[PDB]
Amino acid sequence: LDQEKKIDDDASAHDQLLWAIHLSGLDDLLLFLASSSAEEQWSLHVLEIVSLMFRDQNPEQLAGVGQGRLAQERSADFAELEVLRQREMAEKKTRALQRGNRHSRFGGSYIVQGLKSIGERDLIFHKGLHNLRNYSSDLGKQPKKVPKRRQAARELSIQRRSALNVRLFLRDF
Amino acid sequence: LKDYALEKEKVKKFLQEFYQDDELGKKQFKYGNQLVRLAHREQVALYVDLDDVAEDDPELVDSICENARRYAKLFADAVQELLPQYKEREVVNKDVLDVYIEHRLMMEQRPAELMRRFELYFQGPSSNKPRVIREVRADSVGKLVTVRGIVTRVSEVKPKMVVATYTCDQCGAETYQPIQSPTFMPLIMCPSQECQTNRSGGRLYLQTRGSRFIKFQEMKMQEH
Ligand SMILES: [Zn+2]
Repeated sequence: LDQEKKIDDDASAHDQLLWAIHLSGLDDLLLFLASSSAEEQWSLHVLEIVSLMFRDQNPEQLAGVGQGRLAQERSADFAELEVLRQREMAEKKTRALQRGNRHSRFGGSYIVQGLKSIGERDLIFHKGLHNLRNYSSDLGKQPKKVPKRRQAARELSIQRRSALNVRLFLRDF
Repeated sequence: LKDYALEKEKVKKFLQEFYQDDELGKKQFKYGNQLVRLAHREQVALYVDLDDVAEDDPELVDSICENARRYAKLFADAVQELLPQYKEREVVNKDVLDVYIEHRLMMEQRPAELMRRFELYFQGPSSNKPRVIREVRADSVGKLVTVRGIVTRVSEVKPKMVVATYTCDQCGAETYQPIQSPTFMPLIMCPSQECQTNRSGGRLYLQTRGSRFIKFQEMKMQEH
C-alpha cells in the first residue's frame, strides 16, 4: 500500500519482476509447458502463473500496444493535462460567482416573504444575496453518516499504465 | 424588607399626581408633562428629583437613597407601565431601531427592556451633602451618594449592549437576550420549540440592527 502510489508508465515491483522473467527466459519455458502434450500434468500451475502475470492488464489496451506508442501517449498526456486544468478553472469560476465579491463577515440579512420557514414565519436568509440566485435549503446542512451496513462497495484498485517495455513483452507473450 | 409591588404603585402615584408651580402660580404636573414627551419619544432622559419626592414621602426618599439601584429599576418599570396612559400621537421613526420596533409591533399584531427607549435617573436630594472621594466608604455600598472631584480621564463613547437580538436561519424567529452583567455568553443555537423538537440544527445570528445599544463612557475622578 505504501509503494502502490507509482504513477503510470513507471516500473512497479510487479513490472520489474515480469522484466526479470522476460530476461531470464522463463516465459519461453512457460510457453513450452503450456504447449507440451507430455507435460500436461502442470497445466493448472502454468495457468496460475499466467494469471498472476497478466493480473494488472486490460486486453484491448494491451493489444493496442506497438512501435509508435511513445508519441501517442506523450501527446495524450499533454492533452489530458490541459483538459483537467480547464475543468478545474471552470469550477473555480463558478464557485467564485456563487460566492460574492465581499468578505464573509460583510453582514446583511433578508426576509424571503413567499418562503415559509419550518415554522409559519417567513424565511430569514443570512448567507448573502449571491446565494439566493440558486437558493437551496441544504446550503448549510451536514450530510449524513451512511451506516456501515449501507456503505456502498468500492472498486478494489485504480488502473495504472504499466511500463512500456513490460507492456510490449506482455503483448508478445 | 418592603413589598416592592406596593412600592411600584406608590411610585406611580407620585409620578402621576405630583405638581409644581412654574409661572404666575399656574399648576403643572412636571412629571406627567415629561411622561407625555417620553411616550412621544420627544425626550429620552427623565431626571426624577428626590427633593420633589421628599415633599410628600421622606420615607420613600430614605428607601431610595439606601437601596438606590432597586428603586431605579422600580421607577423604570413604573414609567414604562405608565407611558401607554399618556400616548396621544404616533412616533416619527428616526432610529433604525424605531423602524425595527415598528415592524416588530406590526408583525405581533398580524422584550419590555427592548421596547424601553428611555432612561431614568435620580437627581439627588439636598439633604445628602456632597462627599469627597475619600469619604465614599464601604458603608455606602449600594446607596445613592454625591461626590465632588476632578475629571482626569474620559474614554470615548462606546456602544454598550443592553438587549442582544438574534435571528434564526431555519425557523425565521427572533430571539432576545437582556444583558445585566458587564460580560455575557452569546447564544449559538436556536432555543425555539420548532427547532428543538425537530432537531433542526438552526443557529442564531446577532442582529445589531435589532439589538438595543446604549452610549457608555468610563471616566476617572480624582480628589481635590
Ligand atoms: Zn430557530
